[PDB]
Amino acid sequence: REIVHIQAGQCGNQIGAKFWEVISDEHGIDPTGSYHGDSDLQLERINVYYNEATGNKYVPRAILVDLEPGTMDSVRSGPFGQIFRPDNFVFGQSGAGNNWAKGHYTEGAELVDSVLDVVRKESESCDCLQGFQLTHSLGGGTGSGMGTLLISKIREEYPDRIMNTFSVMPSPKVSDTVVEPYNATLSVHQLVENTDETYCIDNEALYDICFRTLKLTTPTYGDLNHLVSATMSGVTTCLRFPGQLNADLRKLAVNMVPFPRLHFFMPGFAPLTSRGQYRALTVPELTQQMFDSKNMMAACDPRHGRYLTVAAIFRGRMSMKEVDEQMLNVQNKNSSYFVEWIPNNVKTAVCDIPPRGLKMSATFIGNSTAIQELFKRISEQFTAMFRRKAFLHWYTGEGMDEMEFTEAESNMNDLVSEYQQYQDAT
Amino acid sequence: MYTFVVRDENSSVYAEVSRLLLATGQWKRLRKDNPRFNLMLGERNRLPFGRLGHEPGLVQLVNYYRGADKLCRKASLVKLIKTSPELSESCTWFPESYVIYPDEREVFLAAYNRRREGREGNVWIAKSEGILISSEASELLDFIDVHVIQKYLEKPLLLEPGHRKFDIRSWVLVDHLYNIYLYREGVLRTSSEPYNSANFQDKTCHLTNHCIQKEYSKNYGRYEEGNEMFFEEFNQYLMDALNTTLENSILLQIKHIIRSCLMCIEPAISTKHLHYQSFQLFGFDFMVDEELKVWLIEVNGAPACAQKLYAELCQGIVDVAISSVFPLATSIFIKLHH
Amino acid sequence: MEVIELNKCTSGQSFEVILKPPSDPSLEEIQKKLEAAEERRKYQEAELLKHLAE
Amino acid sequence: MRECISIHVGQAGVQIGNACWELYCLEHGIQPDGQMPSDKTIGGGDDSFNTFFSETGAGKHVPRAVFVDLEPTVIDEVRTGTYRQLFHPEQLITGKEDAANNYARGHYTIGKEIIDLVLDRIRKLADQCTGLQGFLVFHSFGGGTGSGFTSLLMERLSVDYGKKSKLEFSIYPAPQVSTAVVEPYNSILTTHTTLEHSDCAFMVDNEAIYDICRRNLDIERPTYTNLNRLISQIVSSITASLRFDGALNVDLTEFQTNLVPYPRIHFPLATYAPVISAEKAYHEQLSVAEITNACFEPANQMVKCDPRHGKYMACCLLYRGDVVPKDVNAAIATIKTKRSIQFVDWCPTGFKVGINYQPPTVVPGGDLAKVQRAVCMLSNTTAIAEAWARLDHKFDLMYAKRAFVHWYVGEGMEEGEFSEAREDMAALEKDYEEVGVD
Ligand SMILES: Nc1nc2c(ncn2[C@@H]2O[C@H](COP(=O)(O)OP(=O)(O)OP(=O)(O)O)[C@@H](O)[C@H]2O)c(=O)[nH]1
Ligand SMILES: Nc1ncnc2c1ncn2[C@@H]1O[C@H](COP(=O)(O)OP(=O)(O)CP(=O)(O)O)[C@@H](O)[C@H]1O
Ligand SMILES: Nc1nc2c(ncn2[C@@H]2O[C@H](COP(=O)(O)OP(=O)(O)O)[C@@H](O)[C@H]2O)c(=O)[nH]1
Ligand SMILES: CCCCc1ccc2[nH]c(NC(=O)OC)nc2c1
Ligand SMILES: [Ca+2]
Ligand SMILES: [Mg+2]
Ligand SMILES: [Mg+2]
Ligand SMILES: [Mg+2]
Repeated sequence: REIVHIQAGQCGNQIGAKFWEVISDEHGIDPTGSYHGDSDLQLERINVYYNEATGNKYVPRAILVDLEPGTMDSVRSGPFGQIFRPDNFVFGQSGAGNNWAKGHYTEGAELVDSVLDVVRKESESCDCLQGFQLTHSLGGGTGSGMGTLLISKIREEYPDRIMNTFSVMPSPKVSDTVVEPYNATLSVHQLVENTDETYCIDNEALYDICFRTLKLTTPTYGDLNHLVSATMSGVTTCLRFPGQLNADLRKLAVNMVPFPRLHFFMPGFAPLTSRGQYRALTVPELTQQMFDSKNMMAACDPRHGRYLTVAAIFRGRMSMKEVDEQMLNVQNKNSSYFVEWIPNNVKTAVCDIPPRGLKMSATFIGNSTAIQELFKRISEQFTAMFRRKAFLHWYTGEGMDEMEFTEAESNMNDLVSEYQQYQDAT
Repeated sequence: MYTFVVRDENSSVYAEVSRLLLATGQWKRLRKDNPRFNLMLGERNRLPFGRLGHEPGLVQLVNYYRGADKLCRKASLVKLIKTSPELSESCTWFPESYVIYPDEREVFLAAYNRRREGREGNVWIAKSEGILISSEASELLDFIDVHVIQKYLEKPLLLEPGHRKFDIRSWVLVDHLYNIYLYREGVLRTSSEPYNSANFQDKTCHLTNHCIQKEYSKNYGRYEEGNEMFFEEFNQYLMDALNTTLENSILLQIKHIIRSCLMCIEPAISTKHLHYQSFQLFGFDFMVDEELKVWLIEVNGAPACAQKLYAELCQGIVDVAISSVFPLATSIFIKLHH
Repeated sequence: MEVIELNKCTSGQSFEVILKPPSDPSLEEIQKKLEAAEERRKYQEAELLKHLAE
Repeated sequence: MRECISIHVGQAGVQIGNACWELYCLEHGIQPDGQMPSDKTIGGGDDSFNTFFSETGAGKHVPRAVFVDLEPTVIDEVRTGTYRQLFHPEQLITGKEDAANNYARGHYTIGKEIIDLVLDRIRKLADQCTGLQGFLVFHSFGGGTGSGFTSLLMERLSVDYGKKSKLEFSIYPAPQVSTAVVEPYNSILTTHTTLEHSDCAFMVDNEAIYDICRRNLDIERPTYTNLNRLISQIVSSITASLRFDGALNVDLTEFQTNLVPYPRIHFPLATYAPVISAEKAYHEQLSVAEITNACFEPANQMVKCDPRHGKYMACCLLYRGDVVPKDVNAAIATIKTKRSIQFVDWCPTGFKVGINYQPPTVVPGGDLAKVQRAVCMLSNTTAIAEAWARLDHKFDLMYAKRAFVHWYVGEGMEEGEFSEAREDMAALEKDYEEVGVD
C-alpha cells in the first residue's frame, strides 16, 4: 500500500512540489486537502500517497528536507503549499554550498536524524509500507550529499523496503556550478549500492526537449520541471489507479532489474507538451514517439545500446488491441535493440484516466545499456578537473580525502564496464 | 518489413533464397536464435517445431513439414508404402522392397526363391557409399551386418548413344495450403559409362549419383555437360528415338506418383489449422524402365538443385511459398490437383 | 471395435471402447531447508548491516 | 461417499476458484446464500455433490474450499462478492504483502510464516470429512505465491496426508496476458519441487484460452473474467464425475489409474468443444461427431501442441448433454480412419467414455452460448512435452546470464536449486521423448 515520499534540496523540493500538484489534481484533492472530485476511482488508491487526516482531509505522505529554508518557505507559499503536514518540514539554516561533503558528512549529518524521526513517524502509521521515493538532484549539495546520506540511513533502518529515486543529473547546458560532476559522481556510487530504481532525469535532455522540440527559446527551471512532473505522474500511474496489473514497488522492480547494480532507467513521455494543442495522438503516434530518442529524458541514444527491459503505461480511452499491435510492431520491427536472452522483456499497461489536458498519453521506462553514455559523460567531466585536483579544496576542507574521489571515479567506470558487458552479450 | 532466420548454413537452395529475400528490400535477416521471426529456414536435424507459433502478433512460417521424414528416409518410406491403404502392398510403381536390420528378413527370402525356382531374375540392391548389388542373398545379408533391400531394375531404359543408365530428379514444392507444385524443369542424372548386366561390382556403371560420375568414372561429361540432361533434350530424344513425348511416356506417371505420395501423408503433416505453418521442397528420384514405366526410388527432404535452375526455382520458392504468406509491394510450377 | 463395461444410471452412462490391444521428504527435512534459507537470509543482512557500519 | 477439498492459491488460483464455485452452484441448484431447495436431506447427506459441499444444520451448502493469497486484494473480492455467504470466513486466508513474482519469496521468506496457519485451516475442513479423498489445488505457474507457496503446501500435504491424492489445475504462463518476465524461473522451480507430490495435473496455457476467446467468442482482448469462465467450464467438465452419479472417474485415485500409467508423465491434455459465442445470432447445433472430431483439432486444446507427433498413453471423453453411446462409437470409428492417433505399444488403443445427460450450464450473461451437447477430452499424450520444451528454453536463455537470479538468492534460495530444478526438467523432457518417439 503506502509509499513514503522524500524531497531533498532545491531541485528535489521544486520537482517534488510540482509532483504533488499534478497528482493531487489527478485524485481531485485541492490545496485545502479536500476531495472535490467526481469519480471514486480517484479515491480507491488514494492511500498509497496520502494519509486520511482530521476532518477526512488527505495529507501527502511527504517529507520536505533542506539545509537552507529558502526553497521550503517558497513551497509553503506555493500553490499546494498548505497541503503538506507542517511537522514534515525539516530544514537547517546554513545551506550546503553545492558541496557534497557538507550534505553527506558535516552540515547534513547534523540534520539527518531529525529527518529520520519524521520518516519513522510516517512509516509507523503505514498498514504495509511498500517503500520510499526520493526526489533530488545529484549536482548540488543537499539533494545529492544529504539525500544519499538519508538513503543510506533509511536502508539501515528498513533494509527490506524498496528505495526508488527520481534523480536529476547535472549538465553544463543547465549548470549552477563547476563542481557538479564531483557531486554527481560521488552520488552515483551511493545510488548504485542503495537504490532499487533510479529514474535518470538528465537536465541536458530536458533542456534540449524544451528548446529543439517545444520551441522554447530560453527554457526556465519551470519548463524543465513540467516535463519531470508529467513523467513522474506517468511512472506512478500504475500505483495510484486501479488497472490491469496490481504491482507494488517490489514487483515492478523485480520485472525491470535483471542485475542489482543496473537499475538506472531512461524515462520518456508522449506527447511532449509545453506549459501552454487539441489534436489527440493516434495509438501509432503515442508508440512511435515514446520510443523516439527525442522523447527520452536521459540524453542517451537508445540505438547505441540494448534494452534489457522496457515498461510502458498508456493513459486514456483507447484500443488495447491497437496498443498490443503497435507495441508488438515497434519490437518485432526493431528487435535488434532488445536483448535476446530476456524473453518478452517489453511490458505494457493501460489506465483509463488520462492526465490533465491530454486525452491520450504514454510513459516510457527503459532499462537500456545506453545509459552508460550518461555515466561516461559525467565521468569525463569529473576527470577533466580531478587530474588537476581542481576545486578539491572545497571538499578536503570538510574532511574528505582525495582517495574517496579516486574510489568514486573508479566505481563509476566499473558501472560503465558492466553496462558494456551486456551490450555485447549473446 | 518481414524478418527471417537462417539455421542451416549449408543449404544451397535457401542460401540463394535468403539472398533473394534481402534484395527485395522488404526482408531483414536476424541472428540464428532470435525468436521474433516471420520465417525460419531451419536445420535439417532436430528442428524445434514445438517452439514455433507461440510469439504473439507474429505469423510464423518454416521451410520444413514436421513428420515429412517418414517419406524421406529409406526404411520409413517402405513401411509407409506397404502399410498405408492408399499405397497398397500392391503398389504398381514402387520396387518390391524389404526392411532388414543388422523385421521382414524371413518374409523376404520367401520372395527370393519363388522367383528363383520360378526362373526369373533375382538381382537385388541394398540401401540405407555403403551400397551393394548382387543376386546372392547371402552376399548383402552378410554385408548388412538398418538397411533396405529392394529389387534391382534389371532392364532399365538406356539412352543411345551410350547404352547408359539414368535417373530423373523432380523438384516439388508443397506450400502452407498443401498445394503440390511440380517444378516444370526436371533433370536427368546419367551415367557416362555404358551399362553391363554381368559385372554388378563394377558399380560406376550401375549407380547414377552425380558424385560417383564426376571423379570415379572414366567418360564423365562425354555426352552432356554435368552428366545432366535437361527436359528439352530428353524430350527430343524420346520423340526422335521412341516416337513419343516426355509428357505422355513418363511425366503422367511422375505426377501420379508425387500426388499419391504427398496426398497419403497429408493428414499426418498438414499445418492447415495449426498455430504455425510449413512449406517444404522435395526431390523425387525416378527410374524409368525399358517399357517406359516409371518407378519411385527415394524422396529427398533437403535437396540441392541443378546449377542452371537455382535462379528460377528459388525465385519460385519465394513467390509461391513465402510471399503467398508475406505479401510485398506464367508460373514455373505445375499444380498437381487433389 | 468392442464396447465394454457399460454402466447406466439416470444421470448418464459410461463405457470403454477398445480398438486394439497392446503390443518423499520428512517434516524435519522440510523444516531444515526452510530454516537453512532463513539463516542464509539473516547472514546476508548482517553483511549489509556491518557494511553500513563501516 | 468421499470428500474432496479444493485449495486455491495466489491471484490466478483464487479467481479461477471463484469462477468454478459459481458454476458448481449453478449446476447443483445452490443459491448464492448457500441454500439448495432440491436437497431434502437437510443438515447432511451421502450424496455425490457432498464431495464438494458440506451442509449446516441451517440447510446451508458450503464449499470444501480454502482460499489463500499472500496479499488481500483478490480474496477481499470473494469476501464482498455475490458469494459472500457461501464461504466460512476461516476459509479465506490473506497475508499482508505478496511474493512479488518471486518463487523464493513465496516458498521460503513469506511462505514459512503462513504455512502452519493454512495447514490448520485445511485440517479443520479435513476433520468434517468421514473419508477424505484428497485435494484439488488451483494456482498459476508464474506467480510468486502460485508457484512458491503452492510447492511448499504440496510438500506439507504429502507428510500430513500421506495416502491422499492431490490433483492440480495449473495456469501455464503466456506473455500475451502477463506483465512479468521471471515466470519461466517460477514455473521450472514449482514444477521440480511439486512433481513427486502431484498425482495428476491439468495444465492450462493462457495462450490457448486467450486465442479460443478471440477466435470462437469474438472477444477482441480477453480479460481474466473471459479466460476464467471458459477455464471453469473445462474444470467443471473434468470434476463433474466427482459430483454426479456415474461410474467413470468417480474418485481421485481413478484419475491417476485412468490417465497416468507412468507417474512422472502426469500431465493430461484437455481439449474442449464446442465454444460458441452467446452473441452469435444464429447457431446450428453441432452433432456428436462434429464435437468429438473437434477434440483432435489443436485449436481447441488447453495447450497448443500437435498430438499427431506424439503417442497417447490414455484417452477419456467426457460428454455433457444429449449423447448416447452408439453415436459416440460411430464418431470414433470415422475419426480413427481420418486421424493420426498412435498409442504407445504397452497400452490399449481405446477410449474411456463418460456421459452426463445434463447439458453444460452457462453463467447468465457470460460469453458462452448454451449447447445441446459438449465434450471434454482428457488425453495423456507426449505432445504436451512441447510446452516443457518452450518453457525450459526461455529458462535457459535467462539463466545463462543469471538474469534476475539475485532476487531469488536474496530471499534465501541457493543458486544450485535453479540447476537442480532445470535438470529435473531435462529428465522429464527425455522421459516424454523415450515414451513417445521412435
Ligand atoms: N487464467 C488466468 N490467469 C491469471 C489470472 N490471474 C493471474 N493470472 C496469470 O498468473 C500469472 C501471474 O501470477 P499470479 O497468480 O497473478 O501471482 P500470485 O500467485 O498472486 O503471486 P504474487 O502476486 O507474486 O504474490 C500470470 O501468467 C498471469 O497472467 C486469472 O485470473 N486467470
Ligand atoms: N531398385 C533399383 N533398381 C535399379 N537401380 C537402382 C535401384 N535403386 C537405386 N538404384 C540406383 O542407385 C542410385 C542411388 O540410389 P539411392 O536413391 O539410394 O541413392 P541416393 O539417396 O543418394 C539418391 P539422392 O541424392 O537423390 O538422395 C540411383 O541413382 C539409381 O541409379
Ligand atoms: N531539472 C531541474 N534541475 C534543477 C532545479 N533546481 C536545480 N537544478 C539542478 O540541480 C543542481 C543544483 O542542485 P540544487 O538542488 O540547486 O542543490 P541543493 O539544494 O544543495 O540540493 C544543478 O545541476 C541544477 O541545474 C530544478 O528546479 N529543476
Ligand atoms: C506493466 C507496465 C509496468 C509499468 C511500471 C514498471 C516499473 C515501475 N516502477 C515504478 N516505480 C515508481 O513509480 O516509483 C514511485 N513504476 C513502474 C511502472
Ligand atoms: Ca443433504
Ligand atoms: Mg540551487
Ligand atoms: Mg538420399
Ligand atoms: Mg498475487
